Order: sequence, then structure tokens, then C-alpha cells
Amino acid sequence: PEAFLLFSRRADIRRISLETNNNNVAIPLTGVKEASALDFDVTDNRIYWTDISLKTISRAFMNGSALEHVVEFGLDYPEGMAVDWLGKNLYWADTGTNRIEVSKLDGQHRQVLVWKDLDSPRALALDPAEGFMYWTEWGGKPKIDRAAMDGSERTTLVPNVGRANGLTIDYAKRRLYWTDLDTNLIESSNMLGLNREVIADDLPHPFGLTQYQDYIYWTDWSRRSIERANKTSGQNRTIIQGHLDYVMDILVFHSSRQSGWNECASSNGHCSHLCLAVPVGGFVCGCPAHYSLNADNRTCSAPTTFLLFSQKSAINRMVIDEQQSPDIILPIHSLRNVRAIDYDPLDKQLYWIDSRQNMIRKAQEDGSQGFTVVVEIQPYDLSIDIYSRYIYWTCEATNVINVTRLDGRSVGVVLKGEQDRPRAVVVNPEKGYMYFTNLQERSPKIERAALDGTEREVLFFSGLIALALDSRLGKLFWADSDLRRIESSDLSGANRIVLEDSNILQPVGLTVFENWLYWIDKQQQMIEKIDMTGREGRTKVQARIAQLSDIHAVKELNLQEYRQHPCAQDNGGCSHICLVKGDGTTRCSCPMHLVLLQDELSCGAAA
Amino acid sequence: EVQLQESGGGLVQAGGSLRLSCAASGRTFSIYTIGWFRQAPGKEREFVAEITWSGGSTYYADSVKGRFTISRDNAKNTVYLQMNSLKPEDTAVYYCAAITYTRGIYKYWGQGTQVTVSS
Ligand SMILES: *[C@@H]1O[C@H](CO)[C@@H](O[C@@H]2O[C@H](CO)[C@@H](O[C@@H]3O[C@H](CO)[C@@H](O)[C@H](O[C@H]4O[C@H](CO)[C@@H](O)[C@H](O)[C@@H]4O)[C@@H]3O)[C@H](O)[C@H]2NC(C)=O)[C@H](O)[C@H]1NC(C)=O
Ligand SMILES: *[C@@H]1O[C@H](CO)[C@@H](O[C@@H]2O[C@H](CO)[C@@H](O[C@@H]3O[C@H](CO)[C@@H](O)[C@H](O)[C@@H]3O)[C@H](O)[C@H]2NC(C)=O)[C@H](O)[C@H]1NC(C)=O
Ligand SMILES: *[C@@H]1O[C@H](CO)[C@@H](O[C@@H]2O[C@H](CO)[C@@H](O[C@@H]3O[C@H](CO)[C@@H](O)[C@H](O)[C@@H]3O)[C@H](O)[C@H]2NC(C)=O)[C@H](O)[C@H]1NC(C)=O
Ligand SMILES: *[C@@H]1O[C@H](CO)[C@@H](O[C@@H]2O[C@H](CO)[C@@H](O[C@@H]3O[C@H](CO)[C@@H](O)[C@H](O)[C@@H]3O)[C@H](O)[C@H]2NC(C)=O)[C@H](O)[C@H]1NC(C)=O
Ligand SMILES: *[C@@H]1O[C@H](CO)[C@@H](O)[C@H](O)[C@H]1NC(C)=O
Ligand SMILES: [Ca+2]
Repeated sequence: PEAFLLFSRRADIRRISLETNNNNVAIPLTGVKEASALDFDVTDNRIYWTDISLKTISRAFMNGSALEHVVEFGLDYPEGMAVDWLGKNLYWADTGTNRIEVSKLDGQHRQVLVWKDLDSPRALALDPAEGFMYWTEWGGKPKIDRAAMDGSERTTLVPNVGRANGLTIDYAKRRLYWTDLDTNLIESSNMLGLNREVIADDLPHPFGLTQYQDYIYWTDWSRRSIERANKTSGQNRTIIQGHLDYVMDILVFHSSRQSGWNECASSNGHCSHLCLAVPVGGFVCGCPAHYSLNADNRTCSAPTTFLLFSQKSAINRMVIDEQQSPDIILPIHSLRNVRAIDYDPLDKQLYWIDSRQNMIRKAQEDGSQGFTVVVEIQPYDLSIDIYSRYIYWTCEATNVINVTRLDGRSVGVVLKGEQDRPRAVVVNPEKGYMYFTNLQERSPKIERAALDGTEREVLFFSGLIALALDSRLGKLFWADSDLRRIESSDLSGANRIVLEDSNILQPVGLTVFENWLYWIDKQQQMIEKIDMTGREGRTKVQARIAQLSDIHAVKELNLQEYRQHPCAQDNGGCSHICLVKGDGTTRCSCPMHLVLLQDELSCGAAA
Repeated sequence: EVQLQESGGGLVQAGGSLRLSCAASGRTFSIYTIGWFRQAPGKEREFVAEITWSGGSTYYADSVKGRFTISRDNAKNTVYLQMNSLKPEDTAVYYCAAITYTRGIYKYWGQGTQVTVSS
């Protein structure tokens, strides 16, 4: 078990034997572009590295096998990364998003630990045996901060230093080592930022840093070298290898570097998701992003109410809490030209339209269970009947309101007609109605019809691309891009009141979150909201978000109130379409290619 | 990513002086060094001088050593090249170049400024 050095340079993570020389070759990796930060798990014999050109964090065994991209979403510049080898967690710092995030070595249960008051955090060093994490911030007045490995107890450890890199922990002597890139020095301190000593003051430009036994190894971008020296006096310097320009990270791969123990290593602290280390040598259970910790301090609960705004290449989730949690990009693959989204709160599964692939797809929030429900046919918008478990959606090609089941089997075409172009759709199954836009040439309109295409009337005629609906407020909302404004009305058609119409360029989406009206401006790249109770007024939620496509609010499904709808219990006995009448009973109906039968429930052909 | 904007420079008599400026915008916290290059109408790119982003280290080529003085502003994100004892051999287009700790060798370039020395 011979100790050796490992360093990243361009697209090569390479190995340099310390004692004598052997295996001075690169680690056989396939798709590396710009390797940066490095760490390892010595018992699993695996290496972990980041990539800026790819915006990824990958892991692979020492022989290049089992190369997998652990983190591949929501990364901008992961210049720092470290491995919790006891709790088996992966920490990293991003200077583009300015946040320190944690997950597992597998990659699941990604959580943001620090996100406030961060100014470009880069170097990262962990100490799970004591429950502390240390990092360096390169922003205005750079500094070195310490926090508990769950994000709490964050203080400033070194305030006077310059831009620090190569933060390395000597666990035996209990000391910190780092390099000052502005004064071009190598310094050390104790675990509290005190007893500060200057290890080396005459080096050209030390950059990366690591420590092993009584020796300190550093890189030099001026001399383009890897050197080592006595960690105490700073002398007995030898050049390990030269002609190495722009070596990003460097470290010693040896078991003695990863010792210690906490409860997370023994039993994962009996936590459901994350086990994070805290002082002193203790632990607390952590949850995925947007998840909350239950009363047992062990299990995590997914968020029940939230927002979902999707752009051309991503689908994101917003959460409103007092701590102002950051938005999360849902790790769903094969997202090309997204145009609409919806969500089923019963099975808790997300649905969306993909225009490029030209299909409607569903998947869980973590990305699992990818299922294609319909696949020429150009779907435009969609809306879910969560009671009949149906999806109503318009087609841009056939110009038709078509309805399909969640399992993919079509119930049939509900609306069709010449000189008709139905685009946006929203369903109100509590009242058995559906509202949609009809963009006829030189004649737009907003129409309502029953969930079977009958009782088709015209609601809004003159003065005019997305509809929102709220039954609690009894209000219908829409937004026009030509006139560039947003309007509201009642479900019956009365009180057509114009909302805030100024400072709007190109509205695309609308939803109702509690007593608020969220809408997205695509060209202005904004997510805003209007207070529905008329108290706080117009407010900007987020600015400069490109390629926006849709937004969808999600309230928690009260299953007690859900089971009360007669359309939900075996579809009210109706094959196909169940309709709710004024009195509250049900009445069956069917698409245009079928006809109701004697039992007033089933349907079929005719002759 | 970093964007550089060169400014200053023009028609200057022989034996005079002229101060060049280079404004860095973007991820300037990640800047390692800033180097000045120049392109003559005949010769190709020539390396002139470099300075670390903290101003602690500096390097001048022997072609301009003793005359030119590369520096960084005391606050702003700009670097200056003070050119003294100008010769007709210095007539060229001067380029600012940034090398960052992130992305490493990837050089972010500016558009450069034209400098002419008449005699
Ligand atoms: C509303 O949405 C539903 C989707 O849920 C959609 O139903 C689909 O209709 C298409 C046809 O329009 C079906 O595709 C057919 O499948 C049958 C087997 O079931 C095939 O025999 C058919 O073969 C034809 O096409 C061939 C070319 O590939 C020809 O060579 C051949 O001669 C046949 O003409 C055809 O492939 C599809 O199976 C259904 N899907 C479901 C789930 O039922 C419906 O059409 C939509 N309504 C409108 C108006 O668009
Ligand atoms: C060379 O590459 C091979 C890739 O197959 C490496 O083999 C792998 O070694 C790891 C070592 O931890 C094995 O992980 C273990 O898996 C078992 C389940 O089989 C699990 O119970 C343990 O806790 C541990 O995680 C992994 O299974 C194994 N894969 C195989 C054999 O297919 C090998 O380690 C590499 N060689 C070196 C020197 O790194
Ligand atoms: C690391 O470097 C140091 C010096 O750079 C090496 O120390 C060398 O060893 C000799 C013999 O022990 C030292 O002699 C000293 O003499 C002074 C009086 O002059 C005395 O007070 C000391 O107690 C000591 O005996 C000396 O420090 C130095 N030799 C010379 C010629 O300077 C050390 O050996 C190096 N470490 C390794 C592992 O090589
Ligand atoms: C699950 O973990 C939470 C912490 O996140 C535990 O809450 C803790 O509850 C106790 C009381 O049950 C708190 O003790 C308090 O001490 C202060 C003095 O500091 C006193 O003024 C209070 O009246 C109270 O006695 C304790 O502070 C609190 N923890 C934190 C961090 O605030 C909870 O008890 C855990 N669940 C179980 C079942 O133990
Ligand atoms: C490093 O320097 C200290 C200073 O006294 C000395 O005691 C120690 O033996 C040196 N170790 C090596 C490996 O040179
Ligand atoms: Ca909608």
C-alpha cells in the first residue's frame, strides 16, 4: 500500500509515486475535458474530480472502470470539491452560483448547505471526525470561513488573508495549511486561525497544496512545477517534477489521510437521506433540497406545495419558505424545446410537452420512471383532470382537442372543427367545464365548453396564449402577447378586469399560487407575481432567466377532499367522460367517434 | 469567463510617452495574470510584459525593459502600460491578455489599440 501523488492537468488526472518512481502514467479516463478539483475514497479505491468545460463532477475507480457522472445539473464553476469519507458524502463549492452544496457519493439527495453571503468560495477542506468544514472566499476582502458540516455555526476564521487556495488539513498535528495567491506565500495556522506562521515566503507562485507526513507538496504556475518541503521549517525543498503548466489540483492518495469515525460511518445515523457531521464528532440528519425534516429528526418529507417553471432546456422547482431556499433544477434528461408542463399531485408525477421530440412525457421529480404517454401530431398545451385521471391537450397540427389517459391509452377526440385552431387549454373538472383559446385567422377568441366538447359557447370575443384557473377564488386568468397584457375575469364571464398591463413585454405563462398570480415574461426573462388580495401589489420574483416556456403552481392534494369528488371514485361509474351536474351527481359522455348506450355509461360504435 | 477592453493609444511623436489601459470585467476574482502583446504589420504577436492580478510580480521583455512599466490600478479592475522613450520600432497594435486560475491556459483576449510612432 504505497502512498503516491495525484494531480489534475487539462484532461488528465495523473499519478506520481513518492518513494522511488513507478506508474508515472495517467489514470485511464475517457471523457475528461478540464479536470479541476480532486479527492478520493481510499477504502472504495475511487477518485472524484470536477470539470469546468463540462460542468460536471464524476467518479471512477483507480483503473478507470465504472466512470459515472455523479453531478451533472445546476453546475456553473465547481472549482472546489471534497469527500466526506466517513459519512460518505460529497461536498462542493460553486463560484458561478455562489453556493456550497452537499450530496452523497452516489449523488442522490442533493442539498444546498450554504448560499447566503458567499463571494466566490473555492478551496474546500473537510474534517468529519470533528464535524467541521473550512473554505476560502476570493471575493471582496477575501477570507477563510469555517462552518459545521451541515452549514451551521458559520464564522470567519481568517479575515486578513488574500485569495487563498489549496486549503489542506493536517489531522495529526491539527493544523491548517494554505497558499496566499496575492502575497505568493505558504502559510499555516492552528484549527482556530491562531498561531499563524509563514511556512514559505520566497516561492515564485505556489498554487495548489497538500500535506503528507512531515512534507508539504505544492504546485507552482510560475516555475510550472510540483515541489515539496519540510512542513515545519520550510526547507529541504526538492522538485518532484517540472514542465507542468497549470496544474489545477493535487493531493496524496493514502489511507492515513482518511481516518477517524462518526455515527454516520457506522449506521448512517439512522437517517433517511443525509447524515451530516456536526461538533463535536456528532451528527445531524439532513434532507434533500426543498425537503423538510420530520419530528423524529430522522426521516424527510418531500415538499407538498411548490412552483415549477420550465424553460427550453430545463424544468425547475421553486419553494417559498422563511429561509428563502434556492431554486432546484430537476435532473430530467432529454429536455429539448419544452413548451408546457403540468403536475399530477395524486401519484406525485410531473408531466410536460417536448416539441422537438414532439411528445408528452411524464417522470418523477428525481427523474425516475420516464414514460411516454403519446407520440403527425404536434401537441401545444395540456391540462390534467386529476379526478378522471385524464389529460386534455390540443394539437397544433390536427387543430383538435384530444384527450388521453395517464397510461397512454387514448379516450378519443373531444373537440374538432374546420376553421378552428385551439391552443391553450385548462380544465375545471369540479364544475365539469374546460376553457381554451381559439386563434382563428384575423379572429382570436376565448371559449368555454363542457368536458365532452358539448355546450360549446364563446366567452371573450374582441380585444385580443395561456390560461390559469382558480376555483377557490372562482377566477379565470389569461395573458395576451400581442397586446402584451394580462387580464382576469370570473368563471361565468363577468367582471373582465385588466390586471397590471404596463412593464410587460411578452407574457407566456400564468398560474395561481395561494393568493398570488405568477407569470413569466420570456423576452424580458422575468418571473413576477401580483397579489390577489390587493395588499402587497406587484413584485418581482426572479430576474434574467432565459428561454422560459411555462410555469405551473402545485398545491397539496387533500386526499380527504379528493375522495369526495364523485368523478374520482371509479370515474363515477362512467366509461370515459364523467360529468358533474349542478346538483352534484354524475352524467357520462364520450368522444366524437363514440356514442352513449342504453346504460348511460358505456359507449361504442353505431351500425 | 472574462472580457477585456483596451483603451488609450494613438499617434505619438518619437521619443515621447503614452499610457495604455485595459479594463477587465467578469470573473476578475479568478484572474491569475494580465499580459500585454503587440502585433506589428510584418512581425507576428510579440510578448511585452505581464503582471499578476495582485501586482506583486512583474515581467518585462528585454525589448522594452527599462522603458515600459506595467502596473495595476490601486482600486479599479484595470491595468496600465506606461510606455516611455517611444521608437518607430514600437508601432503596432497592442493586445491585453488574461489567464485565469479557472480554465487555466485558456487566454481571454481583447481587441487591442493601435499605436503609431512617427519620426
Ligand atoms: C388523439 O391521440 C391519440 C393518442 O393517444 C391518437 O391515437 C393514435 O392514432 C394513430 C393513428 O392516427 C394510431 O396509429 C395507428 O396504429 C395502428 C395500430 O393500433 C396502426 O395499424 C396504424 O397504421 C397506419 O399507419 C401506417 C403508417 O405507419 C400505415 O402504413 C397503415 O396503412 C395505417 O394507415 C397507425 O400506425 C395510434 O396507435 C393511436 N394511439 C393510441 C394510443 O391509440 C389519435 O389519433 C389522436 N387524434 C387525432 C385526431 O390526432
Ligand atoms: C479495477 O476495476 C474494478 C471494476 O470492476 C474494481 O472492482 C470493484 O472494486 C470495488 C472495491 O470496493 C468493489 O466495490 C465493492 O462492491 C461490493 C459488492 O460487490 C460491496 O459489497 C462493497 O462494499 C464494495 O463497494 C466492486 O464491487 C468491484 N467491482 C467488480 C469486482 O466488478 C477494482 O477495485 C479496480 N481495481 C483497483 C485496484 O482499484
Ligand atoms: C533539513 O535541512 C537542515 C538544514 O537546512 C538539515 O540540517 C543539517 O544538519 C546538520 C547536522 O545535524 C545541522 O548542524 C547544526 O549545527 C548547528 C551549529 O552550526 C547546531 O546548533 C545544530 O544543532 C545542528 O547540529 C544543520 O542544521 C544542517 N547542516 C548544515 C551544513 O547546515 C537537515 O538535515 C535537513 N533534513 C533532512 C531530512 O535532510
Ligand atoms: C429533535 O431535534 C430538535 C432540535 O432540532 C430537538 O429540539 C430540542 O428540544 C428541547 C426540548 O424538548 C430544547 O431544549 C430547550 O432548552 C432551552 C435552553 O437552551 C430551554 O429554554 C427550552 O425550554 C427547552 O427546554 C432544545 O433546545 C431543542 N433543540 C434545539 C436545537 O433547539 C428535539 O427535542 C429532537 N426530538 C426529540 C424527540 O428529542
Ligand atoms: C523538519 O524540520 C524540523 C525542525 O526542527 C526538524 O525537527 C525535522 O527533523 C525536519 N524533518 C525533516 C524530514 O527534514
Ligand atoms: Ca396553465
